[PDB]
Amino acid sequence: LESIQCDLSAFPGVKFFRIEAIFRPWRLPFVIDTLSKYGIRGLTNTPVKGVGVQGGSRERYAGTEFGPSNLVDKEKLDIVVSRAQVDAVVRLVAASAYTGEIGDGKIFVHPVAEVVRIRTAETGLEAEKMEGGMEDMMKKKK
Amino acid sequence: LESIQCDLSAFPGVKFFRIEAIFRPWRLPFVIDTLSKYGIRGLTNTPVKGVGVQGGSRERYAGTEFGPSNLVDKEKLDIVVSRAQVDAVVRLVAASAYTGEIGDGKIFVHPVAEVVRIRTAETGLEAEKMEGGMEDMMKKKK
Amino acid sequence: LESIQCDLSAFPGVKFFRIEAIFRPWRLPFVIDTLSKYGIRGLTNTPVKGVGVQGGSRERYAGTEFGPSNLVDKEKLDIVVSRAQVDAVVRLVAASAYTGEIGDGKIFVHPVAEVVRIRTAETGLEAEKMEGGMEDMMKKKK
Amino acid sequence: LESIQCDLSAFPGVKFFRIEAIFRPWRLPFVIDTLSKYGIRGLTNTPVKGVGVQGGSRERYAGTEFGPSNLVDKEKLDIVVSRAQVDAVVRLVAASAYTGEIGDGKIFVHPVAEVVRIRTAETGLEAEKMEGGMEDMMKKKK
Amino acid sequence: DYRVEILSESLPFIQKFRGKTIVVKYGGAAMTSPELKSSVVSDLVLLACVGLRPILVHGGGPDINRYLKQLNIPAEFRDGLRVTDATTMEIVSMVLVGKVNKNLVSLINAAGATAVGLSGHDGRLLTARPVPNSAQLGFVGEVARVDPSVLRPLVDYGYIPVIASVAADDSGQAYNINADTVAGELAAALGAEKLILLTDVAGILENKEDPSSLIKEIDIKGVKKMIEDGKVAGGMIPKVKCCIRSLAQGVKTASIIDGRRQHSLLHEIMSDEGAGTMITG
Amino acid sequence: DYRVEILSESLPFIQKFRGKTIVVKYGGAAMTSPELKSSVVSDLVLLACVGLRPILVHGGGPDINRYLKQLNIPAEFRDGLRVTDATTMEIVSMVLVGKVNKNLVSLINAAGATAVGLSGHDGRLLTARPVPNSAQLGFVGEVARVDPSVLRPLVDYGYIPVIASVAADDSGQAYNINADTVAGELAAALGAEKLILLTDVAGILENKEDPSSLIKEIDIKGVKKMIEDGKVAGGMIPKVKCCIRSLAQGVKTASIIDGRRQHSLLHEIMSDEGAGTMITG
Amino acid sequence: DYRVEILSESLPFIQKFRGKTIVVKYGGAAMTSPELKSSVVSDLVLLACVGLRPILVHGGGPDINRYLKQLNIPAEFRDGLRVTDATTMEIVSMVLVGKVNKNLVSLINAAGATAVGLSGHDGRLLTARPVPNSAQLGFVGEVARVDPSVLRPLVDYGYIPVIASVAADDSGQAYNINADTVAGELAAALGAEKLILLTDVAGILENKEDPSSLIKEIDIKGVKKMIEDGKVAGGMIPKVKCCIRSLAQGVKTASIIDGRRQHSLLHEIMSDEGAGTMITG
Amino acid sequence: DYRVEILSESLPFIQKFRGKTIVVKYGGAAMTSPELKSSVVSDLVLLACVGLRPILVHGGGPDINRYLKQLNIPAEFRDGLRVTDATTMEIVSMVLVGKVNKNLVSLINAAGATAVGLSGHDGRLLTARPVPNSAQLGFVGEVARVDPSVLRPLVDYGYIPVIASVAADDSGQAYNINADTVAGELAAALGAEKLILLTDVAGILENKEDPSSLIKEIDIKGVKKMIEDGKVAGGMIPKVKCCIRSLAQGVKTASIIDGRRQHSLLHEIMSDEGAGTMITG
Ligand SMILES: Nc1ncnc2c1ncn2[C@@H]1O[C@H](COP(=O)(O)OP(=O)(O)OP(=O)(O)O)[C@@H](O)[C@H]1O
Ligand SMILES: Nc1ncnc2c1ncn2[C@@H]1O[C@H](COP(=O)(O)OP(=O)(O)OP(=O)(O)O)[C@@H](O)[C@H]1O
Ligand SMILES: Nc1ncnc2c1ncn2[C@@H]1O[C@H](COP(=O)(O)OP(=O)(O)OP(=O)(O)O)[C@@H](O)[C@H]1O
Ligand SMILES: Nc1ncnc2c1ncn2[C@@H]1O[C@H](COP(=O)(O)OP(=O)(O)OP(=O)(O)O)[C@@H](O)[C@H]1O
Ligand SMILES: Nc1ncnc2c1ncn2[C@@H]1O[C@H](COP(=O)(O)OP(=O)(O)O)[C@@H](O)[C@H]1O
Ligand SMILES: Nc1ncnc2c1ncn2[C@@H]1O[C@H](COP(=O)(O)OP(=O)(O)O)[C@@H](O)[C@H]1O
Ligand SMILES: CC(=O)N[C@@H](CCC(=O)OP(=O)(O)O)C(=O)O
Ligand SMILES: CC(=O)N[C@@H](CCC(=O)OP(=O)(O)O)C(=O)O
Ligand SMILES: CC(=O)N[C@@H](CCC(=O)O)C(=O)O
Ligand SMILES: CC(=O)N[C@@H](CCC(=O)O)C(=O)O
Ligand SMILES: NC(=[NH2+])NCCC[C@H](N)C(=O)O
Ligand SMILES: NC(=[NH2+])NCCC[C@H](N)C(=O)O
Ligand SMILES: NC(=[NH2+])NCCC[C@H](N)C(=O)O
Ligand SMILES: NC(=[NH2+])NCCC[C@H](N)C(=O)O
Ligand SMILES: NC(=O)CC[C@H](N)C(=O)O
Ligand SMILES: NC(=O)CC[C@H](N)C(=O)O
Ligand SMILES: NC(=O)CC[C@H](N)C(=O)O
Ligand SMILES: NC(=O)CC[C@H](N)C(=O)O
Ligand SMILES: [Mg+2]
Ligand SMILES: [Mg+2]
Ligand SMILES: [Mg+2]
Ligand SMILES: [Mg+2]
Ligand SMILES: [Mg+2]
Ligand SMILES: [Mg+2]
Repeated sequence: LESIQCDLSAFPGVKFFRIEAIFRPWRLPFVIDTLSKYGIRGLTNTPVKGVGVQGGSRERYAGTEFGPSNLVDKEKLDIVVSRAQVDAVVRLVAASAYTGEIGDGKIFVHPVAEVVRIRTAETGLEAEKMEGGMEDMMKKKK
Repeated sequence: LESIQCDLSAFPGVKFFRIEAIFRPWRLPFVIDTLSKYGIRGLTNTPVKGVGVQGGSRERYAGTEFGPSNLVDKEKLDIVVSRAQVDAVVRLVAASAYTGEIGDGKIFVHPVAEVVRIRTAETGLEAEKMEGGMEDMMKKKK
Repeated sequence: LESIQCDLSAFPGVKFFRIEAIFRPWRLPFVIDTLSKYGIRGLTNTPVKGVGVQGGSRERYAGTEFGPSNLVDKEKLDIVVSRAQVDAVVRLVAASAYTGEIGDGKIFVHPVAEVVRIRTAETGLEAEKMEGGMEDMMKKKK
Repeated sequence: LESIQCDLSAFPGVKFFRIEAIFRPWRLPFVIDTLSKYGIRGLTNTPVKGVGVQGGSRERYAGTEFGPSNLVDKEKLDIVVSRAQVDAVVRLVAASAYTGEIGDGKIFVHPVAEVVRIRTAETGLEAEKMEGGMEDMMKKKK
Repeated sequence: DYRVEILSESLPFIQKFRGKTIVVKYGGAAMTSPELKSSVVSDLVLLACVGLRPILVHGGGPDINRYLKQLNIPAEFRDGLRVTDATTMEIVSMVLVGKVNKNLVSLINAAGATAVGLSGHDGRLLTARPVPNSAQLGFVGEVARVDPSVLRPLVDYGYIPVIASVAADDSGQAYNINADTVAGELAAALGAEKLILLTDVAGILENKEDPSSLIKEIDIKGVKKMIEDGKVAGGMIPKVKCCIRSLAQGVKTASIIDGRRQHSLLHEIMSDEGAGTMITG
Repeated sequence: DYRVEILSESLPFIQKFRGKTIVVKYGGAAMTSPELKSSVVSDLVLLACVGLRPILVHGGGPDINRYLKQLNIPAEFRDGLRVTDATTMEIVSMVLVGKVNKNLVSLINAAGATAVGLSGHDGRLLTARPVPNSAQLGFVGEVARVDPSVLRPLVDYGYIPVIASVAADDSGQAYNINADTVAGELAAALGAEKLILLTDVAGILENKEDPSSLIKEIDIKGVKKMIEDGKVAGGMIPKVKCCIRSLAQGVKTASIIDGRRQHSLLHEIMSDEGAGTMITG
Repeated sequence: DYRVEILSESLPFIQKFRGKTIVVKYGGAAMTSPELKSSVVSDLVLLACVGLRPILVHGGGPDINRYLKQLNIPAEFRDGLRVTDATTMEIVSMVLVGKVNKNLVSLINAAGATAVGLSGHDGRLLTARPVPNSAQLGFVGEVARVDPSVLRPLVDYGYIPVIASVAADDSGQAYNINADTVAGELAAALGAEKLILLTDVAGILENKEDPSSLIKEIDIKGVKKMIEDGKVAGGMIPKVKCCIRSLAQGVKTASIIDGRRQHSLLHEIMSDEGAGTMITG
Repeated sequence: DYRVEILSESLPFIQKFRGKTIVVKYGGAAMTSPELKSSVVSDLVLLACVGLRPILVHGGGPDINRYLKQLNIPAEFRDGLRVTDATTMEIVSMVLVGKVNKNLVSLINAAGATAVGLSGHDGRLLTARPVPNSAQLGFVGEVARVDPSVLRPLVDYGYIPVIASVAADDSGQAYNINADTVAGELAAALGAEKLILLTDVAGILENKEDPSSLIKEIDIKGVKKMIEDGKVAGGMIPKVKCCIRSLAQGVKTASIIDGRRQHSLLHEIMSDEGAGTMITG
């Protein structure tokens, strides 16, 4: 878990990816804090509902058990980062959301072409970079 | 409709795509059931609002008629699948959401780089595959 | 601002992109009207919450000041358009959302493979095009 | 006041009198219990409001001070008894309602001609008398 | 371990007054120290958490006196009431509302509860009138009306009210009202179960020179004779008076207790003995 | 006197869990003993007075066994679950609901609070389905649904709910459900802060032979490795499963504590140390 | 086709009692069969859907008697009331609450409505006291108090209440109360429009050996003479008694009808004839 | 007569802002003058009667200075903010809350409406933190949080809130906060339609020397270029900052107007022209 490796080999050239994580609503604050400790502080939350039916088991939410066709509440987090930071971010989310039970969640990684900060008109690397963030923390550690 | 064909030719190499469908809120349960019957049971719903103004006609929701600038309620469904399953899934959603009136909806197909199941740390094909799902049903039919 | 230029050079071949904008909730109607005046009338809104912590400053919403770990309300807008229209659309959103203060927002541009209109089964260029839209307005101006 | 004496000399011949007491609402239960201990257990309560303005002082209820023309809440008790019991009953009520402050209350004594118990059709002395009451308690004390 | 078996033993006491309203007046004179002060707010917050509905009324005469010395303004009391000219009225309102009232609100907020501080002007909670010998006393007020409307939603929302004893007549003129008096009328206005007066003595004393001459319990006829006989005096007069006025309007009990005894408010309610003089009868 | 300075010392503990829901399962030993019985209802009643919102779920296997012996249809158990034919089901519902549940309601009512006893049928609070091993256990149920609607107004009106672990499927057939499981799913259904299980041990030990090897606090990953590594086993593995299932659905904490000790429930909440093994997410 | 024109004809009958409360007591003796039983619940559910507000009170003496035989415990009735020692009380509560009450709740839930089963202990719905000759009868109770608070929110939320006739005194002791008696006091406590008693006879009989000697209508003076004359007897005594007690407290009508006639409850309300003996006068 | 045909002519203006919240800051000149004082409360009271929901935030630097001179601890200012040690803080709270706030409440009450004066401590309406320059200013605060809960029921009951610009941090320390800043953040916290600031100028001029160079209306980008380009400066740059910060958080409009003129507040709302400089998003 602390050593997952995402395959970005169909997207050579691409500088930015979107990590989209879907997990248990009560995990949201632990995930966000973990990411903050490590310098990820640009993220977007959407509450959603979903279905993830494997075989004939049935996941358990609010004491009741949901199967095929029953939407169940989840929290979603979209995090756009630079290629180098992808594996690390995926590992942090996975690790902090984990419980071990079905319905724990899924993470998807998507290619992104451009990033723009509205206040400043910055683009690309300048727009994606956050002062005090993971990148800067590693330079302070170096 | 039952024979739409999506063009994935700008994304050779890519194994996974996200089918994002936006349609009428009261269709949601029929769409989800259709997909379940056919082995698609990993999906994510978000309620949203939108605008789809063609010419000067005006779509009709809750008995009232919405034009430019008026957001109208829709339900969104994100479904990540493997390249082979894309055309089939698009057809099922299209067919079950359809009514014939403006505002019926739009479907977008997006490239996806990686899939991770949090409970197990599985990736790629193992993570995207669902026990009992479309893939397995076709092997049982073979 | 009125001359931002997005970098789409890692996605040669690709015809469609998704402009995903995240900004201040009270801007939503001004942004939507601006886009309507210019012929963008296919868009999707989701209310969301987010975090965009640069350095140690703290953004101010509802009179109170939010820092690391505090989700703050934003409105999101997803707009799928054709390659040619990307820079123009980005500029309109940026310009109309802008205030000058931290938390103004971020815009991301994503590649899209296919577009389908459910009512008609149209695909690609036919599906993405809107009668009366930016494309047609430019032909009427020509 | 342990020795008030009412003047019934304008009503010779009369066997029954109604004692009408108007006092502070919160005294009601203490007055009812005092009467119960001494064998008065036929009585009727009515909540009322009144005015009793002497000179230019102003009685104090619910923290506020009430003068001419301002009704103030009181509880009323009507007790029909036989001639011999009048002075005693009047003394019990006066003593248990008393506080010392203006608005303490007034007692009026009225002549009554007949008493009838509906359940049994008893009249006069039989109708007015209550088993286990003052009269019987004095015979057991004799 | 067994410091739990003693929490258990307090059930009957907590149950007895569950749901009831209790007006507590915090004497300016009992405000001897940042730490005593905070022991009193602790006690209030505990009572609220445990199910009673407490209301704080405060005084502040010494804080006032200190500013009058600083500003070079002479001071006078007659039978426990401060002579109050216009200038002094402004200072009174300044200290009571702007210093004491917010100091207490501020402390409750920091103890994990939430307070709202009001004067009689706020929501027209109190309407004053002059007193017959304003002739002598100046802008000193008697309570003409109490309108507790404004408190209903604050208690509903769970806030603890903290009340300062100044107000205006209908014409809008300010008056200085003795805080014991306000506490007592406010208690009657709310049908409160109890009125509890925290001061700087053990309680009411047989004789004020001797602190072991505490009267443990006394009735109205008894305490009125004490005011005549001359045994209560100065600032203890509007203390006893306001107990009598209050009881007569339906408040079931009234007690006077030492503010500077650690946890005096708690002892008074959560025990049979009590922690000072109780009045009724 | 001192009884008070120690009630004061509980304020922080009372404030920490004010307003929060707490599902407590009462069973086994604690349940036979009358002194532990009324000492457990006293603890519940205190917690409600003090501002927590507690819910009692009870078992009763020993009293069920007594009736089964009387009727010459003696108990049969596999891995801690009772084999339950139709006749036995009727006796189970008779004892749990008609004897234990009401005995507990009855006691709480007489301790100056007010209880409402429910089974899973009542308000459709629980919907059952056959357990994976029906084929051997017969009418033993897993919890398919929890609908807590019926508890909303009862907690609003201030009633203390007391829950018995029987229910039906949609077709209307009764099932016997293990009371730890009901407590755990109910906690998750309400987003409770705590789930507390009164058992007959100290909680979880490093090594089962030594009783001073109590683990005071532990997280999920930690307690899962313990099952894997064998280091706890037996009658404890199911208990620990229902804690895990509960925590993963959002319950903030879950503790297993020694129902044998006087006032165990109070120790667990009103102290840092606690009174058994606590398990966090 | 024209099986609709007969639904139409029932409008006046439905309109007449729209909104009104109706206490129905289901006799233990009318519970002759899984299918009759379910015809009665059907009738209740229909009345609820159609706008009346029905409340079920049940008995269960034969279910009780059957367990007493199995457990080898002797049984006695005096003038329609069961002699009840401590042991028997426990069995009574067990069967009435744990078997009958939940069997009925369970059935209503499965008919597409939702029920909540309560005993008198639950929310302190009933407070019992002994009877003067407990001397002879043991733990048999009279109804001292009815507090219907707990029913208000359940009817508001749309639940159908199902009530079992056991309760406790204030000291917490259980008592066995005849279900007719509970039904009648509960009706008075709610100002119900009707009290309807479903038993195992056509109605009240001129003479109990002859089932065609049904009395169609009778007043209080008349029915009291019947109890004296000796014409009603055993379990029909607390039946007639509870009608009288109820009417005198303001219930407008009371009827006694055959539980085992298909749809007897419906005939009684939705027709002029009725389906047994009606009391008033 | 004609007084009426002109009341009629205000309908459109009254309708436009019906139901909307309006935060008004009262300070400086307008505040000393009694004719402008009562003419400003008259305007507030009219706006509330007519359907707007106004909120008053006040300053009071001149009255604070008077007391500081009296106590020989004279004012010290840097860039418009008062240097505030602990002693000075106490005097600030004393005057703002205990003198100005209540004077204004008192006047409104006497004008036939009803006010409730709050500080930031009350209901925890405001939470402060040290300003970036604490090191020089001492206890001067920036607004860390606004919690408007306590205003919801007061506006529902129809009360007009009057706010004083002091507050505390979470640890319970008092801070002095500039009243323009409080007004601006409060407006944003409520989603108000307007923020209106009574100052001692005509608003914003093209060129500060010429007073007929009034800018009637202007947007953010436009007014930012003005700070950059120097063309307004001085005591106006902070005022304009709090308008910007407010607008960017959703306040629809913000105006700076001439508190010197009679009825300025009415002109600004009940006319197209307005009575100063308006600034839109
Ligand atoms: N292919 C998919 N596309 C879109 N959303 C998905 C997909 N798979 C899962 N999700 C979303 O992720 C959530 C969690 O899925 P879940 O954890 O059930 O995945 P899973 O593959 O079934 O793994 P597990 O077996 O541990 O449950 C779902 O509720 C849904 O919101
Ligand atoms: N280019 C687009 N980008 C983002 N969202 C879109 C786009 N087009 C449509 N949508 C979303 O899809 C919803 C449905 O669009 P709609 O069905 O109106 O599309 P359309 O192209 O106008 O087809 P029709 O003519 O049948 O209405 C919209 O309300 C909006 O949520
Ligand atoms: N890397 C990112 N990934 C996902 N969402 C983001 C990212 N950065 C910003 N957001 C979203 O955009 C919103 C606005 O970000 P914000 O305007 O704070 O960006 P910023 O980079 O900090 O620029 P500024 O310094 O002007 O605040 C956030 O609240 C969040 O919803
Ligand atoms: N003459 C009267 N006729 C009818 N009712 C009266 C009369 N006097 C008093 N009451 C009623 O009795 C109540 C109490 O009277 P109150 O206690 O004011 O008597 P009072 O004559 O003023 O003596 P006190 O000076 O003690 O106040 C009044 O509020 C009113 O209800
Ligand atoms: N018999 C008495 N017993 C106790 N205190 C008395 C008595 N007679 C007068 N006093 C005085 O009355 C004062 C009452 O307090 P007061 O000075 O108004 O303070 P506060 O109202 O702030 O408690 C006591 O400090 C005490 O000095
Ligand atoms: N005059 C009478 N008419 C009808 N039944 C009577 C009469 N006198 C006595 N009974 C008896 O009273 C019984 C009343 O029922 P009871 O045995 O308490 O049953 P339940 O209360 O379960 O309906 C009837 O079964 C019948 O045998
Ligand atoms: C299915 C099943 O096993 N049901 C249990 C319910 C009682 C319980 O769970 O409580 P104790 O801790 O006191 O045993 C039983 O039948 O005995
Ligand atoms: C920190 C700070 O500067 N506080 C001010 C608050 C008064 C105000 O803001 O009002 P005026 O417009 O009448 O000055 C002060 O101390 O004077
Ligand atoms: C009139 C009067 O005595 N007012 C009191 C108010 C404060 C208090 O009661 O402590 C005073 O000292 O001015
Ligand atoms: C005291 C008494 O007779 N109780 C009844 C209760 C049940 C019923 O009424 O059917 C009994 O049979 O025990
Ligand atoms: N002398 C006393 N202070 N007695 C107080 C009585 C104590 C009791 N707890 C009560 O509140 O009524
Ligand atoms: N070892 C324990 N179980 N401790 C429990 C934690 C302490 C605290 N009273 C609580 O309930 O949160
Ligand atoms: N003998 C009878 N049962 N008469 C019943 C009267 C019928 C009528 N429907 C009513 O409810 O009042
Ligand atoms: N110059 C101005 N400030 N004009 C104010 C705009 C006019 C209008 N009365 C309003 O409040 O919206
Ligand atoms: N999403 C993010 O937080 C990106 C952070 C940025 N890569 C940084 O390290 O500075
Ligand atoms: N989104 C999905 O449901 C993917 C299902 C997976 N491709 C399967 O067929 O097993
Ligand atoms: N998202 C959109 O509105 C696309 C509009 C389309 N490109 C047109 O110009 O006709
Ligand atoms: N009002 C009454 O109680 C009258 C009592 C009756 N005179 C008796 O003593 O028996
Ligand atoms: Mg799954
Ligand atoms: Mg459209
Ligand atoms: Mg930011
Ligand atoms: Mg009078
Ligand atoms: Mg004093
Ligand atoms: Mg019977």
